[PDB]
Amino acid sequence: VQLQESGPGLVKPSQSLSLTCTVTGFSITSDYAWNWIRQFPGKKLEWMGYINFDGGTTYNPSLRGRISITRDTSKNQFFLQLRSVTPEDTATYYCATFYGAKGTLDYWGQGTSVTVSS
Amino acid sequence: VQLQESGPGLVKPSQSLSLTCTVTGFSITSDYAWNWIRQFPGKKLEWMGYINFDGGTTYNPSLRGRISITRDTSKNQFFLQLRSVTPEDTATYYCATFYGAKGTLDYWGQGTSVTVSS
Amino acid sequence: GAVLSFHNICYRVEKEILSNINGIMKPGLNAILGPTGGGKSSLLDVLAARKDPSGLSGDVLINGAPRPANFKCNSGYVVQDDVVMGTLTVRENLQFSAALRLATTMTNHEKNERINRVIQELGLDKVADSKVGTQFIRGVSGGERKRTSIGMELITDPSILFLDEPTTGLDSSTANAVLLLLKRMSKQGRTIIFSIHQPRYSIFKLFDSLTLLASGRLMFHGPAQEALGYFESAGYHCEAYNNPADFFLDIINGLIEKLAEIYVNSSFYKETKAELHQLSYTTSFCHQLRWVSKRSFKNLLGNPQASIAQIIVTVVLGLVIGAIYFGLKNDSTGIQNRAGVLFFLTTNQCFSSVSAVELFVVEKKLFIHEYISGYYRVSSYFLGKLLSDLLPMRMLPSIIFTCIVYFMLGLKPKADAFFVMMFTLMMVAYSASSMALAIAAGQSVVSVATLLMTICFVFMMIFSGLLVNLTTIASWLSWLQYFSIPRYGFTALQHNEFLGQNFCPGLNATGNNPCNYATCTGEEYLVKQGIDLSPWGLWKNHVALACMIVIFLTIAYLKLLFLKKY
Amino acid sequence: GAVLSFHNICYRVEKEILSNINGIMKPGLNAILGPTGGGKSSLLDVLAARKDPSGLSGDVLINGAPRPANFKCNSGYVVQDDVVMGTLTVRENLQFSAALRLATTMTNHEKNERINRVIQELGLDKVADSKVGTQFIRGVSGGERKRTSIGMELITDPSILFLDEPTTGLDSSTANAVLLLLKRMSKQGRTIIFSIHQPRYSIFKLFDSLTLLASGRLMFHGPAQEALGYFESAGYHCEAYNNPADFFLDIINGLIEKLAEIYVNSSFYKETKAELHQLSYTTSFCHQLRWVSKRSFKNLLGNPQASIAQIIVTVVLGLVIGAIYFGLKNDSTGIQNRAGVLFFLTTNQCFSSVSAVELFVVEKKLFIHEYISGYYRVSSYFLGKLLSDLLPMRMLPSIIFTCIVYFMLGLKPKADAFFVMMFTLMMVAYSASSMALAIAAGQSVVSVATLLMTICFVFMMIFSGLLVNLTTIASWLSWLQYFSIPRYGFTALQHNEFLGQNFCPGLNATGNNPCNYATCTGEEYLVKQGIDLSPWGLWKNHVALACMIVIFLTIAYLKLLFLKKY
Amino acid sequence: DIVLTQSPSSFSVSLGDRVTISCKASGYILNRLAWYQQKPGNAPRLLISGATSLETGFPSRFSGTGSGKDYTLSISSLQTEDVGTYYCQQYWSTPWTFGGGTKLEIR
Amino acid sequence: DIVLTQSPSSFSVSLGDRVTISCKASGYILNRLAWYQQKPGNAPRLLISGATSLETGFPSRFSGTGSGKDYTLSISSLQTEDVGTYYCQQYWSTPWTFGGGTKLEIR
Ligand SMILES: COc1ccc2c3c([nH]c2c1)[C@H](CC(C)C)N1C(=O)[C@H](Cc2ccccc2)NC(=O)[C@@H]1C3
Ligand SMILES: COc1ccc2c3c([nH]c2c1)[C@H](CC(C)C)N1C(=O)[C@H](Cc2ccccc2)NC(=O)[C@@H]1C3
Ligand SMILES: CC(C)CCC[C@@H](C)[C@H]1CC[C@H]2[C@@H]3CC=C4C[C@@H](O)CC[C@]4(C)[C@H]3CC[C@]12C
Ligand SMILES: CC(C)CCC[C@@H](C)[C@H]1CC[C@H]2[C@@H]3CC=C4C[C@@H](O)CC[C@]4(C)[C@H]3CC[C@]12C
Ligand SMILES: CC(C)CCC[C@@H](C)[C@H]1CC[C@H]2[C@@H]3CC=C4C[C@@H](O)CC[C@]4(C)[C@H]3CC[C@]12C
Ligand SMILES: CC(C)CCC[C@@H](C)[C@H]1CC[C@H]2[C@@H]3CC=C4C[C@@H](O)CC[C@]4(C)[C@H]3CC[C@]12C
Ligand SMILES: CC(C)CCC[C@@H](C)[C@H]1CC[C@H]2[C@@H]3CC=C4C[C@@H](O)CC[C@]4(C)[C@H]3CC[C@]12C
Ligand SMILES: CC(C)CCC[C@@H](C)[C@H]1CC[C@H]2[C@@H]3CC=C4C[C@@H](O)CC[C@]4(C)[C@H]3CC[C@]12C
Repeated sequence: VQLQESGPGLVKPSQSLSLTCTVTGFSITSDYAWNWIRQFPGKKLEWMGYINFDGGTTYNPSLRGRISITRDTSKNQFFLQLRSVTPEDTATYYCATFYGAKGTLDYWGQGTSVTVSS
Repeated sequence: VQLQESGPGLVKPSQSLSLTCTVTGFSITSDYAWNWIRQFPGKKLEWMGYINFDGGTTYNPSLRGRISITRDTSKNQFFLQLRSVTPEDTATYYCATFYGAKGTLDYWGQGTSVTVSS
Repeated sequence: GAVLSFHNICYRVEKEILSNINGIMKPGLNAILGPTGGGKSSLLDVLAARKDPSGLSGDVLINGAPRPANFKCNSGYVVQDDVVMGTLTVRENLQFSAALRLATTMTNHEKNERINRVIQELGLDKVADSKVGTQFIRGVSGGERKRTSIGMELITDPSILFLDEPTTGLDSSTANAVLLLLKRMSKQGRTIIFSIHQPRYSIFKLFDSLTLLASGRLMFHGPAQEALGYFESAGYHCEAYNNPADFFLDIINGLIEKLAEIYVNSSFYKETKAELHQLSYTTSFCHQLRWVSKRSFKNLLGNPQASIAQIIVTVVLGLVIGAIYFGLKNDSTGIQNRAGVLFFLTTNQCFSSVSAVELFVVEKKLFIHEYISGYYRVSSYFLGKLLSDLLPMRMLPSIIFTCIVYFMLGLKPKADAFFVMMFTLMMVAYSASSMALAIAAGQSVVSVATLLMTICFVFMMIFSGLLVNLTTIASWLSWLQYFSIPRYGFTALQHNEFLGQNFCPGLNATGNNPCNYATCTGEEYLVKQGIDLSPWGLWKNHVALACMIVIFLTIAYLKLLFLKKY
Repeated sequence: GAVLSFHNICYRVEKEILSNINGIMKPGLNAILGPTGGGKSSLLDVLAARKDPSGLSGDVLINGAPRPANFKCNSGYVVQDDVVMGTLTVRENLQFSAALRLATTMTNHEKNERINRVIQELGLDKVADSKVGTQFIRGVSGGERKRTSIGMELITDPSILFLDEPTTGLDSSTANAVLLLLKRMSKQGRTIIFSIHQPRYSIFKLFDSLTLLASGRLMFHGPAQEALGYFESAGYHCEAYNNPADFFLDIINGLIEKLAEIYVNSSFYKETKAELHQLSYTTSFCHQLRWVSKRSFKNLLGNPQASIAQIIVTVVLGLVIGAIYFGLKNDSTGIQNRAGVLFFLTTNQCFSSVSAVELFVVEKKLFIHEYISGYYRVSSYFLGKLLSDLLPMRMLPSIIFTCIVYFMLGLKPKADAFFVMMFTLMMVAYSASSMALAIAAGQSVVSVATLLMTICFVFMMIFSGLLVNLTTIASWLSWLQYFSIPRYGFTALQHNEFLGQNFCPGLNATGNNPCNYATCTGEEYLVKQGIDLSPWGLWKNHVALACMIVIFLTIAYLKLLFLKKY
Repeated sequence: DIVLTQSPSSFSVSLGDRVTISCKASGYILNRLAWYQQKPGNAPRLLISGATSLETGFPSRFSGTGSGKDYTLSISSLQTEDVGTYYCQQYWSTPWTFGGGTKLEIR
Repeated sequence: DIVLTQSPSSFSVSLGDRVTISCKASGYILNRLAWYQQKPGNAPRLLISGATSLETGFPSRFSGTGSGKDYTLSISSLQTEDVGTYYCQQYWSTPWTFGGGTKLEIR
C-alpha cells in the first residue's frame, strides 16, 4: 500500500548492489507478490523478479544467477541483491506490488537512482 | 437486476406447469446464469436448474425429464415447464440470478405460489 | 535285477491309443520302436507311471509285485528335451539334484563322493566345472548335456532307468557314444528301457530286447536279433545293404490287423503269455525352499541380458524424465506437470510388469518333470520362485526411479514424502506382477495371456483419474474404478504430493478463493478429482493394493496346485 | 540335354569354405552328400548363381558356354523351407507364378493349359482346388506341398532344376514318392541337381551321379554306384545290413586331407579333369503391381485371425470409451475430459501401429527368393504390399472410432469437425505405421525393432502436450517436440474441438475474464498449451504428418532396395 | 450429492445476546458456502459468501467462520430486526443444496 | 519471451484532439494487457487493465480496445494534464515485458 526504496546510490564495477523496500500499511507475508523493476536512461522498463507472499521467488531469465530477492518479515522488508555489476546496470530502481487476481502492478515505490562508475 | 415471476396459480394433476420471469435492467444474453428455485410448505429450498447466458442448461437430477427451461431473448424472458405435476409440487417458485465469478445467488424474484389440486 | 512285466495293457483317453499289449523287460537294453504316432512314447509313459491311471486297464508288476506308491521316486526318467539348467555347471546341477533327492541324513561329504562316482562313470570329469549351454555363453557339447541329464537321474541309484528318444537331435558319433555308455551301464545289472527313432545297425546290434508298436498294437515283442527271422518267416525278404530297422518300418508302411494276428499266432507270443500267467516328503519345506531359491538366483545372475536391459531402460527413463521436468514450479503450469509425471510413473510400473507372465511359463516342463519325480512340493517351488525372481527385480526400478527423479523434479522435500513415494511405487509393481502371474500361471504359451494383460492395463489406465475425472462417470459404470491398480497408486502419489501447495502466485486462496473457478490450492485440485483429504484417504490405497496382492498370489498358487501334472 | 560343368571352383567369404572342387553334372539325378556344414549346400548355391560373385574363383559352363545373364530366370530352384502361400490353392499358386514368369504375349488359355499339364505331371489333380496349409484351416499333406513348390518352378519349363534338401522334414514313404517323381522327371531329358541329408538305400539306388563333400573339399565325384567300390579300394570294408550312405558318412567321421589326396590320385579324377580341359523385365510394372496386390489381399482375407482381433478390440474400446465419456459438459470438468479422450485416441493410434513391423519381416525369405527368380521389381512389390495390407487395415480403426464415439461423447456437431477428426486420426495411423516400416524393413527378427518402436513412441507421447506443457521445457531440449507424431495429431484434434467453447457457467469471459487465473474459454486453454489460433495452426499439423509419411516410406523403400539379396 | 445439515431447527434467544448457527457438509466444500436470511413473506437474501465475506448492506454484527466440513454463522448482540430463518448453501458442486434452516425466536 | 512493439515512439498533437496509440504483441495475449502513464520525475501509474477496464481516478476520456495481438489506447479530447509517456505491458507469461513507450507532445 505504501512502499519506499533506500540504499547506496553509487556502486563500483564488479561489486554487489543492494537495495531495500520498506512496506507500511500491509503485511508482506499476507497476500501479494513483491517486485523489483528498473528503468534505464533512454527510458525503457525491465521487470527483474518478485518474492511471493509465502517466500517463493521468480526471476527474469536475462539476469541469470546475478539476482537474489530476500525478505525480513519481522520489519516488513524485502531486499534486492544484484552481483557483479557493470556500468550498464545504471538505472532507476522501483519496488512494486502485484495482486494476481487482477494481474497488474498496482502500487509503486518512489524510485532510487543507482550509478555504476569509478 | 430486477426479476418478476408470473403464471397460473392453479394446476390440475398430470398437467404441465408453466411460469415466466421477466428481466429488466440487464440482458439475459449478456452475462449470468438464470435459475429456478422452489420452497415447499414446511420451508425447505430446492434448486431446480438454470439456463446459461449462451443457451446451455443444467437441471437438478431429482427432476429427471420433467423440467425444461427455455428463453426468448427478444423480450428478455426465460421460462419454466414442469410436466406431469403432482400435489407434491405445491410450492413457492422463485427466479434468481447467479454470477459465477462469485458463485452465489445475488438477485431473487418476488416468488409466486402454485397449488396442484382438483 | 529288476524285471518289469506288463500284461494285457489297454489305454483309452474316449479313443483308445494303446490296444492289447503285453511283454516283459529284463535287465539290459530294452528298446521300443515304431512310427512317430504308433505308441512307443505312450507305452514308455505308461510303464513309467507318467500318465493318469484313469485310462490304464492292465497290470504292471516289478519282480512279480505291483508298483508301490513311491515308484516314481525310485526310478529315473530321462526326458527327450533336456531340462538341465544351462547357467549352472555339471557339478552344480548334480549337487541340486542330490540335495533334493537323496535323504538329508547323509552328510555333504557322502553326497559329494556319490557325485564324484557318477561323474567318473559318465566320463564328465573334463567338463565337471563348465556351464552347460547358455545361448549367451558357449556351453558343452550336446552329448555332454545328455550325459548330464542321465547323471541327474542316476544320483539316487535307480534300478530301472527310462529314456525318451535318447538319440534324437544328436550326431551319429555322439549317438553311438551315448548308446555305448548305456550298454556299459546295462551290463552292471541295471534295467534300461528306452524308445528310439530310426536307429542304425551299429545302434541296433546292441539291444537285448525289442518291442515294435504301430497304431497302438504290438507288431512284435521278443529278442532283438530274432525280429529279422520273424519277418522272414512272415514272408518278407531282406535285401542286402539294408538297415533292419528301416526294413521293419518299410514293412509297416507298405494290413496292421494282419500283422497283429500273425504275431499273436507266433511262438514268442506264447512264451511271453506263459511267463505272464506264471507271474500272476524326503526333505523338509525349508530345505526345498532354500535350494529352489538358490538355483533360481544363480540362473538370474548367470543369464543377465533381460535384467540388464530392464535396468538400463529404467535409468535412461529416469534421467530423461528428470531433465524434461527439471524444477517444478508453483504457478499455472505446476498442477499439469505434477499430475502428468505422477501418472506416467504409475502406469509405467503397470505396463512394465507384463513380462512377469514368463516367470512360470518358461519353466513349465521343468516344473512338471521335477514335481513328478518328487523333488519338492508346489508350495516350496512357488515361494522360492517368488522370493528369487519376483521380489528383487520388481523392487529395483522403484528405488531407482524415486532416487533419480525426486530431487531433480523438486517434489515435496520431507523424508516421509520421499519414502511414501518409494513404497507406493513398489506396491503398484507388486500388484501388477501378481495379476500377471494369476493370469499366466499354468499355461504353455504367453500370447493370449499377454493380450489379456495389455487390454486390462489399458482399461485400468483410463480409470486412474487423469484422463476422465472419475466423479463424472455414470453410476452404472462408476463402480468399475475399484478394480484399477493404477488408480490406487496414482491417488496415493497425488495425495502425498499436492497437500499444502499453492499455485496462483500473488493470490492467497488459503483463506478464501476470490473467484469461483480458479483452482489455486492442492486441496481444491484433490477434491475436484474425488480424493479424500484425511490420512485414511492416503492409506486405504495401500490396504487395497495389499489385498490385491494376496488375492492374486493365492489364485496363482491354486492354478499351480490343480494343474494336471502328467 | 543340358550339361553343367564346374572347374576349379574356389569360394572365399576372408575364410575359404569351398576349396578346389570340380566336376560335371549331366542329365538325370545328380546328388550332393556330406556333413551339414561340409559344403553341399554352398556348392548348390554356387552352381545355381544364388551367391555373390565376389567369393567365386572358378569357371561354370552350361553345354560348354559361360552362364548367361538371364540364367536365374531360365533355371528353376526349389527352396528347402516351402514358400508357397498357404491361404491360396494349388491352382492359385501356379496361376500367380505363371502370370509373373511366363511372357504376357501368351493368352490366358495357353497359361491355363500349361498349368493343367504341370498339375497332371505332378499328380496334384486331386487337390488342385484345396488350400495348401493354413495353420488355421487344415491343408494338404507335406508331400503335396513339396510337389506344389516343384510345380511353381516347372511352369517356365526349365532345363536345369535345383533342389535344396527335397526330403528333409518328410516321412519315408513321402520321401520315396517325391524321389520317384524326380526320377520320372529326370528321364525326360531334364537335368536335376539336389543335395540330400542321410538318405536310405531305396533312395540311394536311384542316383546317376554322386558328389561327396566334407570340410569344403571334394571327397569323391563320379557315378553313384561306384562310390562303394572306390571306398573299398581305399581299404575300407562294408559290413552287411549297412546303408552305403551311412557307410560313407561313417568313413568321413572316423584325415580329410588324406582322403582328398586319395581321390585326386584316382582314375575318376583324371577322367573328370580330362573332360573339363576338353570343354575349355518380362512383364510391365502395372502387371506386377496388380498381381502382387491380388495375392496379398487374398492372403489377408484367408487368414483373418489377426485382423478380426484388431477390429474387435477397436469396437470394444470405442463402445467402452463412449460409455465412460458419455455426454461431455461445458463446466469445470469439460476441459479435462475433452483433453483426456483426445489424448487417448491419438496415442492409441500410435501404439497400435507397432504390429506393422511384421509386414515385411514375415515374408522376407519369400521376397528374396522371388526377387532373385525375376518375379518382379522391388518397386512393384513394395507398392503392392502397401496398397493391400497397410492401406485398408490402418484406415478402418479411424473410421470406426470416430463414427462410434463422436456422437456418444457429443463433440462439436458440425460436419467439417467430424471429417477433420476422422482424417487426422487416419494421418496419425499412417505416420506411425510408416515409421515402423522404416525401422523394421529388411530385417529377419522383430525383437529389437519392437523395442525401439515402443521406446520411441513412449518418448513421443511425453511430448504430445498433455503430460508436460511444452511451453515450459528448457530451450536446449524443447526442439525435440518437432519429432513427435502424436503431438501433431493431438494438436489438430484440440484445435478442432476447443475453438469457440465456454467452460465457466454463469460467467461470460468472451468479452473479458474477470479473474486472472480462471481458464474459461477454449481459446485460453489452447494458448496456454502453446497452440496457434489461426487456420494455419490447424493445417500445418497435417503438412508435417504428410512429410513424415513420405520420408519414412522412402527410407523403407531404400532399405529394401540396398538389401543384400543373395 | 452433498447434504447440508444445520444442527438446531429452532433457537430461542433474547435481545443483546450472542447466537451461533452451525452447518455441517457431508463432503469437503472448501469455503464455497453462503448464508441467506429470510423474513416471512419475502425471498431469501444473501448475507455471507465465501464462508467469511459479509455482504454490503448488513451490519458488522454478522460474521462467518469455518473450514473443511464445519461452518458457523455468528451474531453478536442480537437485535429485533435479526429475527428470521437462516439457511446455509453449498455451491461447490453442481446440484446446489440448501440446509434445512434455523428459525430464530425471541423469549 | 513475448515482445511488445508500440508503433510511434513520439506523437505530436493539439489540445482537444483525438489520440490513438497502438501496441502489437508477438504472441496471443488474450486481453492480459495493461497501460501505464508516466509523468517526468514519477513512477509509472496504472491506467487500464484487462485491455478495457479503466482504473478509478482517471476520466472517461481514456478507453482501451483490442483482441488477439493488436491493442489500442484511445484518448478523446486531449488535455494538458495528459501529456507524458505511455507504456503497454503484457502479463500473460511470466517474464513480463513492457512496450517501448510513446511520448505525447504538444504542437
Ligand atoms: C495414453 O494412451 C494410451 C496408453 C497406452 C496404450 C497402449 C495401447 N494403447 C494405448 C493408449 C495398446 C493396447 C490397446 C490396442 C488395447 N498397446 C498395443 O497395442 C501394444 C501392442 C500389443 C497389443 C496387445 C497385446 C500385446 C501387445 N502393446 C501395448 O502395451 C500398448 C498399450
Ligand atoms: C501413460 O503412461 C504410459 C503409457 C504407455 C506405456 C508403455 C510403457 N510404459 C507406458 C507408460 C512400456 C514401455 C516402457 C518400458 C519403455 N510398455 C511395455 O513395457 C510393454 C512391454 C514391452 C516393452 C518393450 C518392448 C515390447 C513390449 N509394451 C508397451 O507397449 C508398453 C507401453
Ligand atoms: C479395468 C476395470 C474396468 C476392470 C477390469 C478388471 C477385471 C475385468 C479383471 C481384473 C482381474 C482379472 C482376473 C484376474 C485373474 C483371472 C484368473 C484367470 O485364470 C482367468 C481370468 C481372471 C478371472 C481375470 C478376469 C478379468 C479380471 C477380473
Ligand atoms: C476378485 C479379484 C478380481 C480382485 C477384486 C478385489 C478388489 C476389487 C477388492 C479387494 C480389496 C478391496 C478393497 C478393500 C478395502 C477397501 C477400503 C474401503 O473403505 C473402500 C473399498 C476398498 C478400497 C476395497 C475396494 C475393492 C477391493 C480393492
Ligand atoms: C501382504 C502383502 C505385502 C503380500 C504378502 C502375501 C504373501 C506373503 C502370501 C499371499 C499368498 C500366500 C500363499 C497362499 C497359499 C499357501 C499355501 C500354504 O499351504 C503354504 C503357503 C502359501 C504358498 C502362501 C504363502 C504366503 C503367500 C504367498
Ligand atoms: C524424442 C522424441 C520426441 C522423438 C525421438 C524419435 C527419434 C529418436 C526417432 C524418430 C525416427 C527414428 C529413425 C526412423 C528410421 C530409422 C532407420 C533405421 O534403419 C534405423 C533407425 C532410424 C535411424 C530411426 C532412429 C530413431 C529415430 C530418429
Ligand atoms: C529425419 C527423419 C526421422 C524425419 C524427421 C523429419 C521431421 C522432424 C520434419 C519433417 C517435416 C518437418 C515439418 C515441415 C513443415 C513444418 C512447418 C513449419 O512452419 C514448422 C516446422 C514444420 C512443422 C516441420 C517440423 C519438422 C518436420 C516434421
Ligand atoms: C498420401 C501422402 C500423405 C503420402 C503418399 C506417399 C507415397 C504414395 C510415396 C512415398 C514414397 C514413394 C515411393 C518412393 C520411391 C519410389 C521409387 C520409384 O522407382 C517408383 C515409385 C516409388 C516406389 C515411390 C512411390 C510413391 C511413394 C510410396
